[PDB]
Amino acid sequence: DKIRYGIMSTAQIVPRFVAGLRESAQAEVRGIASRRLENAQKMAKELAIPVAYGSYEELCKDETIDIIYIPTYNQGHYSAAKLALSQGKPVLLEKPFTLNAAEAEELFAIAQEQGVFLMEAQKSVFLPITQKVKATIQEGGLGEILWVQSVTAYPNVDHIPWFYSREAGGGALHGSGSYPLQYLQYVLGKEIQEVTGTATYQQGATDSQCNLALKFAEGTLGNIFINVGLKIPSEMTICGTKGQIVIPNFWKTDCAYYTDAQGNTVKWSEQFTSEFTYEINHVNQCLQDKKLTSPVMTKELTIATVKIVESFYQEWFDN
Amino acid sequence: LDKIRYGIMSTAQIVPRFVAGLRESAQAEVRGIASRRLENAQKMAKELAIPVAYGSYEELCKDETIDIIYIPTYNQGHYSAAKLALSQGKPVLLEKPFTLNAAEAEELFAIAQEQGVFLMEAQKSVFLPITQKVKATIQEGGLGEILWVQSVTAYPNVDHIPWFYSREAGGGALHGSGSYPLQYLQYVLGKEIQEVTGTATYQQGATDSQCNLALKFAEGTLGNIFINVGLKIPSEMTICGTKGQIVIPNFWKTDCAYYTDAQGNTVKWSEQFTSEFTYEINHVNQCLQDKKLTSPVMTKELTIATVKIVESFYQEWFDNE
Repeated sequence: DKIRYGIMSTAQIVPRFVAGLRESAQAEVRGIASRRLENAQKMAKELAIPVAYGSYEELCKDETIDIIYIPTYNQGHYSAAKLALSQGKPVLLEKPFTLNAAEAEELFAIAQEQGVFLMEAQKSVFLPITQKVKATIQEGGLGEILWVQSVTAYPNVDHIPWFYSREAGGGALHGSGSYPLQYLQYVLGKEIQEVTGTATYQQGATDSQCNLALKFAEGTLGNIFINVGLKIPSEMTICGTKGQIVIPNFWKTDCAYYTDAQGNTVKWSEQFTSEFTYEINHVNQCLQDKKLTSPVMTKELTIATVKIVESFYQEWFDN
Repeated sequence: LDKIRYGIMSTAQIVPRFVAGLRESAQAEVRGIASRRLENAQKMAKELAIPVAYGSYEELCKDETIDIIYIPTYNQGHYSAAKLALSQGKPVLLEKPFTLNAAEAEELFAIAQEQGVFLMEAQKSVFLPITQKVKATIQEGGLGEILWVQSVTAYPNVDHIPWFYSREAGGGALHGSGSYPLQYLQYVLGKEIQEVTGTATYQQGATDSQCNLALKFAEGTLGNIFINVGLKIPSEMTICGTKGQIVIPNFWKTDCAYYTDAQGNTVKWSEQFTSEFTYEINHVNQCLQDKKLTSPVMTKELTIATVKIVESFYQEWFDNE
């Protein structure tokens, strides 16, 4: 029974997520906070949330809330999430998890000393189609994988008013490098062993695009390409000695294409429920099993990622 | 009426196809081939209607009838073989990998220049008519601003080449086909490569079986090159601009290309040919005729640079002395 969720903001993403909890298995949204109550209420009523707080401290002190979701702006994750973990309540922090590796680890540590769950929020790794790609790769399927690549391109970035600030959000890499690189490690069951790349960026700004070279734990190379400006499709391709899979919009896909060693390519089609519904369920389940961390979106994978992402922006905006 | 008389320094497997294209050109004609053993030369010399046969390379260089020598000898012998002919006062057309050492490639141009002789790396990709269309389309704004280009190349089996895993011999995936995509890509773009990094799959004391390159070009355009063995996927190259793109199948020997314009409709460009060698050859002839020592396309700069780039990777990987 149960599982009431508290929301730490009025982030435009809040509703879709709330819709998600509703489509979820055993979870309901209880409590929503702000710094400005009227702001919270307005959405608290727009949606069907029943409690309200003009402060995050409040949302925390409350006990009618079991776990909190922090979909706030980037440089405020750390403080926001630190105000919960220290206070006892479990956290579902968003991407970027952190814009600083150290900040990332601490977060996990104090979360542990408090014996309270802590996971980064990634819709992709829990989709029904993603689960099958991983299934197939392990069970023979494509022979061994030698190379994987990802292409992500947004036409405009004018709906992200802070796109060109390093300290705030970031660039193409901050924007969407974690998902693809986390995802691959997951479907392959291998850890990123190497990574170096290039990128486009004027000074005192962010990178409009970047192209990452990759190496995995098992003889499989990879390429990640995030871009702004192009109008090409976003698709991931897994290539094995015996097969291939192409995944369109891997973070919200319901379908994928598998090609065999013979020429035959088929379409896998697992249908659109809710896009958020899947990770929420996983999380709920993690909680039932009194677990501090997720076995998929593990601690090391989350830390490891911010580390890489930050060494890159370090590499660029500094020196 | 007169023609440039070509000399072939070896009895390479590629020789017959080269001779096929040579014969298809306007001003070329074959007149000599030489091997380190004589019948090894005459055997091929007789199947191909090639007059003259020499039993050594030295003889081929001494012959006053050969106006130029094509060297398709094994990788380790490019340097020594070219040095021989250029120092002997003959112009050379050398097969790639042009060399396995930057300084060696540099010296080769040093002697050619001191001998006032023509020298170029044999490279068919850059001369195809289809490639020209791509270059022009990009320069006239056909695709807008180029933000990303990529190239994938796969060879199911590499078991028709024994030395493939000898870093000393010919090399790995990057020695085998990395020079074409980087030179092809720089050439179509009008931009120079100014940054490159990558990862590769290799065992110790071995060459790479796979290879993934990340790179940067002047003017804000990024790229990725992927070369490998074992996969069965097609070999494609893609140029992505803000107003459209182009997909090139088997760029090194293709007669077609897939252009997609700003509006959104894609068309198939098409040209036909019997040999990938012809374009490369009569371009070479046109160079000899105009009396030049270097080619404006496959330049000294480009080649030397490409060699530096390829070897730098074998240095990181299988080395670090």
